[PDB]
Amino acid sequence: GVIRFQQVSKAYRGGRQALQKVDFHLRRGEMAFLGGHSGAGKSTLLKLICAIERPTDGKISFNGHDITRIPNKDIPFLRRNIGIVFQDHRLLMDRSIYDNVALPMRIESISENEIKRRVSAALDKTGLLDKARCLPSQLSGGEQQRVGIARAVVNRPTLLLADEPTGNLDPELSSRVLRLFEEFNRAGVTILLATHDIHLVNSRPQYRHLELNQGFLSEV
Amino acid sequence: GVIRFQQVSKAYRGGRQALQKVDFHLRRGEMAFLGGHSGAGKSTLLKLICAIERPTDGKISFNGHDITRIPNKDIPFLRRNIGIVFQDHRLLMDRSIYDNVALPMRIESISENEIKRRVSAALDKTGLLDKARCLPSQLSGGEQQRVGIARAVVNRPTLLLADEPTGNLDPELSSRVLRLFEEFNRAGVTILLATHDIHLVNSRPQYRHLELNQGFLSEV
Amino acid sequence: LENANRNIAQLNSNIQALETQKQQQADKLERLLQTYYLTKRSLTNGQFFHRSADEDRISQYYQHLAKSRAQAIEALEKTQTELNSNQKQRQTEREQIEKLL
Amino acid sequence: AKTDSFLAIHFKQAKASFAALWRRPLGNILTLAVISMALALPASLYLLSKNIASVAERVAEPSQLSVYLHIDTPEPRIIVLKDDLERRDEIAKVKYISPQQGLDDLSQYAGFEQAISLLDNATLPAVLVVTPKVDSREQIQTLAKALQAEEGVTDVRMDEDWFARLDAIRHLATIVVISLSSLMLMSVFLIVGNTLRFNVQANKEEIQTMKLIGATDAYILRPYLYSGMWFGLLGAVAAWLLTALMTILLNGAVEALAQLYDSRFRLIGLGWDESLLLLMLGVFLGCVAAKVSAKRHLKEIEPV
Amino acid sequence: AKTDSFLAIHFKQAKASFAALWRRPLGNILTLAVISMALALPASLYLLSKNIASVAERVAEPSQLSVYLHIDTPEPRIIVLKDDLERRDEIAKVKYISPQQGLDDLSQYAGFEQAISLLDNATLPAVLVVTPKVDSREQIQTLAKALQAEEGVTDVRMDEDWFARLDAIRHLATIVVISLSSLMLMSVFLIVGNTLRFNVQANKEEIQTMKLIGATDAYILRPYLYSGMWFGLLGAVAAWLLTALMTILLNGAVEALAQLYDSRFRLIGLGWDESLLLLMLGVFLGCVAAKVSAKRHLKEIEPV
Ligand SMILES: Nc1ncnc2c1ncn2[C@@H]1O[C@H](COP(=O)(O)OP(=O)(O)O)[C@@H](O)[C@H]1O
Ligand SMILES: Nc1ncnc2c1ncn2[C@@H]1O[C@H](COP(=O)(O)OP(=O)(O)O)[C@@H](O)[C@H]1O
Ligand SMILES: [Mg+2]
Ligand SMILES: [Mg+2]
Repeated sequence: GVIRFQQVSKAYRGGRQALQKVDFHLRRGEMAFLGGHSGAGKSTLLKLICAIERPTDGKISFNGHDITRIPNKDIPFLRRNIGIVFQDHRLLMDRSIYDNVALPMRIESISENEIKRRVSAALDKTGLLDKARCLPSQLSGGEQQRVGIARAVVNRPTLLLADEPTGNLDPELSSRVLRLFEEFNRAGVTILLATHDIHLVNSRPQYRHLELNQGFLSEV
Repeated sequence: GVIRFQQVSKAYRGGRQALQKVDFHLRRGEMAFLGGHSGAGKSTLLKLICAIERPTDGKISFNGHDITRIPNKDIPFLRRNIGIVFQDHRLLMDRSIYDNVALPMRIESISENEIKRRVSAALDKTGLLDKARCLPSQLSGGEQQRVGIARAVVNRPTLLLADEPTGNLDPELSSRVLRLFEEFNRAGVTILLATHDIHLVNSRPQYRHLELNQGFLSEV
Repeated sequence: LENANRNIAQLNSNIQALETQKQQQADKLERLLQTYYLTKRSLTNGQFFHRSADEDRISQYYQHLAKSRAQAIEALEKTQTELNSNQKQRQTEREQIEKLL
Repeated sequence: AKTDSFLAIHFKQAKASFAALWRRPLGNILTLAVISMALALPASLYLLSKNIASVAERVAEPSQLSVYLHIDTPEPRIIVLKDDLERRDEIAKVKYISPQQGLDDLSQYAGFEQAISLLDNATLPAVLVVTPKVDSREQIQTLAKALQAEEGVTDVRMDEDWFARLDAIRHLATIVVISLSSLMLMSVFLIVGNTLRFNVQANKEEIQTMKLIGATDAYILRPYLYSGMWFGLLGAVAAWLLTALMTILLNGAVEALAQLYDSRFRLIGLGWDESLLLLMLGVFLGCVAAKVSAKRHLKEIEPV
Repeated sequence: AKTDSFLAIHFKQAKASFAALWRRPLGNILTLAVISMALALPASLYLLSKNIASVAERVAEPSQLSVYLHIDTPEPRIIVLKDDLERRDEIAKVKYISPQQGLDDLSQYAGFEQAISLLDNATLPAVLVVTPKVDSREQIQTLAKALQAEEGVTDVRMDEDWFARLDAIRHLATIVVISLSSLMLMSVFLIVGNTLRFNVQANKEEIQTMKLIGATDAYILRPYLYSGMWFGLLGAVAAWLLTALMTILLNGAVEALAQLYDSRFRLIGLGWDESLLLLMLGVFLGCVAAKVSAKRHLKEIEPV
């Protein structure tokens, strides 16, 4: 599958354990919510998946390739396949929106014309094509979040990871962001959303829900 | 009163206006919620109150002293009276918790013994006396937020400003943090909480609620 | 006492020879010191590097002169010490002769 | 609410700033070493300039001419000859050195104390100094010939009088010293500022937090001032030590050179006054550089 | 997926890095000035050293061999030794100096117009000088030393660099050269490192986002390498200009001194081949310092 765990567990240096014997499987195209409490291991799970921090106990398989002991020189290639969205909508205030959204392509050293067309397509898909030449300061919060999503999804990622993307938005914009994620999933992009908002997850029961509780994953 | 506005309005350089003819009055001891939508002027209001950004149209009075054109050399004295809490719980990861909570006192160059006793009192009041010698990394999110509140309130502020203090916590810890703020208000510390969570404000109708909508303050 | 008399004569002859050598070496040292006083060549007064001269050869001359002076003073000290020791012993021999007398 | 004494806070800040240098050893050590070297080099250049100036001042004498009388010449005869020479025209002045005064001058040199004592009666010739009224070399030669033929002397000695060459060398050395000293002072002044800027940038988060609280500007500024002062003091002390270790070697080399001839020479090191001025200059430069750089970089930092 | 060629990306990075220096003119100008001065110091020192060496070589380059006979040898044997030396090959030209002639030379050296008295005729030993008939300096010196040893000559002072000796040139010059080279390396290798560390720190968020997306380390590093290379090149050019200005400044002072002496001389600037070496050194130091410091500082910056 797109990702699989085999009794993976993480123990921090202090001695506190975020994850203990967590096992779940994702099939291509599916979407998940990964609910948890104020503690739990949501952020630790999202950090583990994209290889920012290595595990200790088990093994991780992305597409049948072990990621347990991936050499540090191969991490960028793995990260190129995964798009990440954060609550903080990390954006470079100095540069323009067209530059922020184009960074993943320019990292690969792609020709300028293809970059332009692809970025225009992505911004149109997220509805920000008009303001492609403005700075992120002028945009409102929801526009900034949508720009972040576009930047994450520009490079045709196989798996899209969201870390509480709706932290800084009221429910009105929460609905719009969730609908945008649903559209991207319909396009065929696997997603693993992470949120502690029980109301939002209970709103839409179509997608399988995994609850994370004190480092244990019930998967129900 | 503890703070008063007279037709104050702010216009950004881009031409967008966060605030337009906002007028409200706070009497010592009161508490307010300052509800708003994803846009509105909650953060701009909290920035204006503590003199981080100056207004354009009206005037601001703190304790009968004009703050409209306060000279830049008097800003630190004003800020010493105001405690500020942020959603990000800005903490210095390098230093210890006892050092983080003691920074407001050391800024005034207070004797070490008084600093120790006052910091111990504050940490005991917030329930973190046990972990006064540990680093902020080891603490969980709620503990970090409580440490931030203690650091804000250590210096006996007359007015305490909170900028969505419960952004990164599930409702279970939201209740605890709100109860802590209520206890501080009972102690006699004026508070102006700011949040977009309608459920939390609707939970407790005792405190006057000010709704901020597209830069206009209904005050109802 | 008779034997000491011959030793006394030998000591007197040695003392006379030492006095002659001392006078000769004193004259030699005096003239050499006067020559040095004439040819000081102090640097701090700009007395160095005379124009158009064999600097290496003149330096060798100066070094040889200084070495000769050092040897002369060393020899003078040696001979003076020997003469003083002999005179002290000779005086003691006379004192010993007094005890015998 | 009690506040520490004015001096106590400054002393605590100075101690904390000194302790701060241990955070990053490599960068601080390298900058301190570079500061010490850049302050030592101008010191050595100035030392050489001062030595050359002293020698030039000594050589300033107007080609004074020395006359040696016979050792056995009677003292009244020497006095009469000196009076006659003074009476004679074309002689500016006459100075008479007694045999024992010359003996003392000779004994000043090392290695001569023993010989003088050993000699029963050391008798140097009476040395008389006559300063020609006209500095012309031809006049000097004519006067020397006349004195030699005066029939009351045994030898005559004349000076080199190479004033122009030494003046030109002194001018060249002055220009070189000024240029190199200016370059080194500018380099050391600018090096300090960069390190202070980097240190300020390092702790951006703490400065933001402090300014968010009602901290004053002076409180934020003081630690960097004291770090700059410590840099200056340590650099100046190291520079003084290096200057001493260099002047010892230079004195050894010059003594070896002068040993080729029978005479000896010693270098005049920097005086007690010079060291204090060096420390003052180092401290002033460090403090000013730190203040200006830190303040300029601090104006451009906003709490949020 | 179209991808740019190997050279296109490098050229774009070079142009962009050069353009980036104008974002912070003062910070990147002070560092350039410091590098220029630090590199120009040793350049000017080398220039002066080369000029004085050329003057020393130009003054005279003859070859003569001197032999000192022992004082013990009596006068009649001097003629026999002279005849024996003349008979032997490679001794075509010989000059002999009598002890009286040596005494006269010594008297002249001290400034006396006539030979000084009260020195006797045994003041100095006789000296002979032999010209080098064979161009082989080593073989000629060995043969002369062997001949002098056979004849019992006390010393054989063959002409050589007596002034250089083993005291000044052997130790002091080498120590000064090493100190100046160390100062040049440290000052350039230091300020370049600090400036690039500051630049990396100023781009913490951008580097974090770039690493998170999946950019390779080399892509992150290259812009700072090119910034350091530009720093080095511009510093070398500025140093060359500064040395040229210094030579222009000293031309008049050197002309005044050279005129007084017989040898007319003119300052000579750095050779056109030396400028290439200077630029190569500048760029090499810049690139090495940038790589090392940037990599070391970029190790400790995690994406989150
Ligand atoms: N750098 C760290 N060192 C030690 N413990 C940590 C560290 N980071 C997180 N933890 C702890 O590990 C557990 C994981 O919590 P986390 O998944 O990050 O919560 P959330 O999903 O709300 O962000 C928590 O108890 C947290 O306090
Ligand atoms: N630095 C800025 N320049 C121009 N406009 C800004 C700036 N900061 C905020 N704004 C705009 O002014 C308005 C104030 O919004 P704000 O009160 O900060 O929302 P929130 O309370 O959710 O943080 C918003 O429309 C925002 O986009
Ligand atoms: Mg989290
Ligand atoms: Mg806000």
